[PDB]
Amino acid sequence: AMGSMERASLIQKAKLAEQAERYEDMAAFMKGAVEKGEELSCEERNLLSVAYKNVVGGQRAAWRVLSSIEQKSNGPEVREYREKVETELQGVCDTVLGLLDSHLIKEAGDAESRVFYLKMKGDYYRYLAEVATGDDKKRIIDSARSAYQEAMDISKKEMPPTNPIRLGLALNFSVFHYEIANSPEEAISLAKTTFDEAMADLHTLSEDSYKDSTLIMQLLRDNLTLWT
Amino acid sequence: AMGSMERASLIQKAKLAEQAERYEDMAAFMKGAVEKGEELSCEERNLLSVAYKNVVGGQRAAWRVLSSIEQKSNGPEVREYREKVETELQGVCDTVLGLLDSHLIKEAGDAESRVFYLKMKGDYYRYLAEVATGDDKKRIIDSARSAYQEAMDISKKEMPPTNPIRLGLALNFSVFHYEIANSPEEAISLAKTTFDEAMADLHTLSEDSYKDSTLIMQLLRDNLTLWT
Ligand SMILES: O=C(COc1ccccc1P(=O)(O)O)Nc1cc(Cl)cc(Cl)c1
Ligand SMILES: O=C(COc1ccccc1P(=O)(O)O)Nc1cc(Cl)cc(Cl)c1
Ligand SMILES: [Cl-]
Ligand SMILES: [Cl-]
Ligand SMILES: [Cl-]
Ligand SMILES: [Cl-]
Ligand SMILES: [Mg+2]
Ligand SMILES: [Mg+2]
Ligand SMILES: [Mg+2]
Ligand SMILES: [Mg+2]
Ligand SMILES: [Mg+2]
Ligand SMILES: [Mg+2]
Repeated sequence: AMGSMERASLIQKAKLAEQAERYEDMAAFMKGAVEKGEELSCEERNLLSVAYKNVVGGQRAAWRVLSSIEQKSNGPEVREYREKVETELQGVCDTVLGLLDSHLIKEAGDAESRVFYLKMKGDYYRYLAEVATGDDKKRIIDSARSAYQEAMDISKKEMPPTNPIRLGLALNFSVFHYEIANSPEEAISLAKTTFDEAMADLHTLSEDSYKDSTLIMQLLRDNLTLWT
Repeated sequence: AMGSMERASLIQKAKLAEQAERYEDMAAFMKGAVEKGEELSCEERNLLSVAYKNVVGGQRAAWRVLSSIEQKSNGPEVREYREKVETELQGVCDTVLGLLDSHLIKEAGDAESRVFYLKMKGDYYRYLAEVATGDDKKRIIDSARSAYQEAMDISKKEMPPTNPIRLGLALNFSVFHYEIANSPEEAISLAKTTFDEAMADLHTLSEDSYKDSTLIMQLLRDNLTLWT
């Protein structure tokens, strides 16, 4: 439905929708921009991520409330409504994963873009995994793992340990290990090594870069405190 | 789309959607319940009002952000997106007004139901008026006025001055006078008389009723403080 709108107008309206807290609109505008076929700049990648993270975050919060009610109840209504919300969440994840596969990742040649999109691929398979059951589930978990792992391998070769995209990727992969893969030791090890290697590289940063990096390091610290 | 779902299942799912903070879903479930054609109980009227007030409240907050940006800017993008949000807001108001006209109000014979629905009719024409311009606008303002006035006339004849529906109606009609009708003296007079008449009737209430009434009286007081 965004085929007739200029790319620049889609980006401008995504920024307006963000100000208005209209995240579903923001995501639809950014989906339209991606579908223009041109690569995304740093700022535009961030708009894409913010939009979908807010949309899926609403769905995940709702699914958790409903799952909790359902588990306490164990008529068909709670299960039906939890399934409705689940299906819509799955649709959003499939949409994002589709944008990454068609064709964001394959055109992304710089480290900052390729790591960003592979992290997103890990995150959206992780959201699918949160609602998945059984073994169908195992392949979903492995897709998240594989994406995160490719992102980590590139990040370690191509970016400094304080790079905020590298830090956010490690943060999220540590959450994947703790919450999805039942590997809390791997989670803690990854968060600790990431934190320590970033701390040792802070001396190289400007005031503003230091602020960006230390913000995510605090998130790593908050998790370590929760987990230990 | 809710034609195939049981009335009771629609009500149950509206309550679930409220817990999950899924207000668009909650409104769609309550629209389905209304369209079953049976009158609504006290609790169900309140579910209907909560659902739509949250949906339209999101739209109004967004429209205000966009209108502000537009007015500061004065390409077509800000105006286009503000119009998109405005049109969707208008659609929600028209939907609620349609449910009231077909056929909630005409079947509502008790004071508590008839006052509730006429207040809602006032509120949704008021939301239309907030975005309306010119004289088309005058007829919208008069529709809000007329609805509120009929509600007030019934409320004064049929309910005690501490009744929370009567209090909320007067609160909202005072806001209509202050913000829409450019009648801040009428707003202040109405809020003051309502507050004073409720205060004099508090002695008749149980602890729980006193709590319900004084909560809305505080809202009247907060407005008087803002306005004087
Ligand atoms: O509360 C959280 C914490 O999740 C973290 C924490 C550190 C890194 C990454 C995440 P995630 O990508 O799971 O949101 N996530 C969350 C956010 C929203 Cl908007 C909804 C829900 Cl249900 C969970
Ligand atoms: O901030 C307010 C205050 O409005 C009042 C105050 C007293 C009585 C009635 C109302 P209203 O029906 O205008 O929301 N309303 C408001 C609520 C949301 Cl969710 C969004 C927006 Cl933009 C305004
Ligand atoms: Cl459902
Ligand atoms: Cl490439
Ligand atoms: Cl638009
Ligand atoms: Cl009647
Ligand atoms: Mg073009
Ligand atoms: Mg399912
Ligand atoms: Mg390229
Ligand atoms: Mg039936
Ligand atoms: Mg218009
Ligand atoms: Mg009747």
